[PDB]
Amino acid sequence: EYPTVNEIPVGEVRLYQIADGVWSHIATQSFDGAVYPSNGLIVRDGDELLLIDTAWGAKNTAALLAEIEKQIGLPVTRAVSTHFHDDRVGGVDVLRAAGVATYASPSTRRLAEAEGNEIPTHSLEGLSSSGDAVRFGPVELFYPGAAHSTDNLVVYVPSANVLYGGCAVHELSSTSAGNVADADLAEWPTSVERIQKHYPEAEVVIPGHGLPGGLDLLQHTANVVKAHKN
Ligand SMILES: NS(=O)(=O)c1cccc(-c2ccc(C3CCNCC3)cc2)c1-c1nnn[nH]1
Ligand SMILES: [Zn+2]
Ligand SMILES: [Zn+2]
Repeated sequence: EYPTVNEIPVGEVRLYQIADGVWSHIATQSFDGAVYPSNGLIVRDGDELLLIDTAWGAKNTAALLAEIEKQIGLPVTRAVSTHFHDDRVGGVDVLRAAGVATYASPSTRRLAEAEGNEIPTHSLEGLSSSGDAVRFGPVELFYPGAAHSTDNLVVYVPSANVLYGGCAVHELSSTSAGNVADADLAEWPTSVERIQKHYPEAEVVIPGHGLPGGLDLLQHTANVVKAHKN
C-alpha cells in the first residue's frame, strides 16, 4: 500500500504510518524533465513532531505541513535535513516562515550555501567524523561517512527500530545509482557497512526514494553502487 510515483501528482503529499509515532512523508517532483518520488520522516516527540527532510520544494513542503495538520494534528517544531540537495533542503524557507526550527550539520550547511540551496538555520555539531552519533529528540543522527554525498546523515528511531537512510540508501527495485555527481562511489560500500554494524536491530529501512523494506536495502545499495562503478 506504499504510494508510488504515478499515484502522487506533483504538489500533493502523502503520509504513511511506519510504526507507532513514526511516519514517512512521500512527495513527487520534476527534475531535469523526469518525475521522481521522494521520502522523508516524521517522528512523534511527545506533543510535538520532529521532521526529517523537506518534501522537495516550496509548494510540496507547504502541502506537507497541511497534510500533517490534517492527519496528525501535532505541531512540527524542528526539522533536520540529511544532506544539502534540494530533495532535503528545498522548502526549508517554508518551514522557517512557519516557525519550524531547521537544523543540519555544518557540512550540509556549507554545501547548501555553495550550491545556492536553502540553508537550515542551526548547525548540528558532533557529526563530522564517520561513525559519529548524536541524539536529537526521539531519534539518533548518524554520520556513516561519504556515500551519496559527503555530508549524508542517516536517522534511527530507537523506540521503533526504524532506520531512515535518506539518499545513501536505495530501494530494492533500484537498478541504477541515481545522481552520483556528488557521491563517493568507493567509500559508499564502507559507509553502508558502518550502518549495518551500528544498526543490526533495524526492522524497517526507508530509502530516500521508493519503497521501505528491511535490512536487505543496505546490501542492495552497496551492490547497486558497485554495478555503477563498473
Ligand atoms: N538528492 S539529488 O539531488 O541527488 C537527486 C535529485 C534529483 C533526482 C534524484 C534521483 C533519485 C532517484 C533516482 C533513481 C534511483 C534508482 N531507482 C529509480 C530512481 C534517480 C535520481 C536525486 C537523487 N537522490 N538520490 N540519488 N539521486
Ligand atoms: Zn542528493
Ligand atoms: Zn535524493
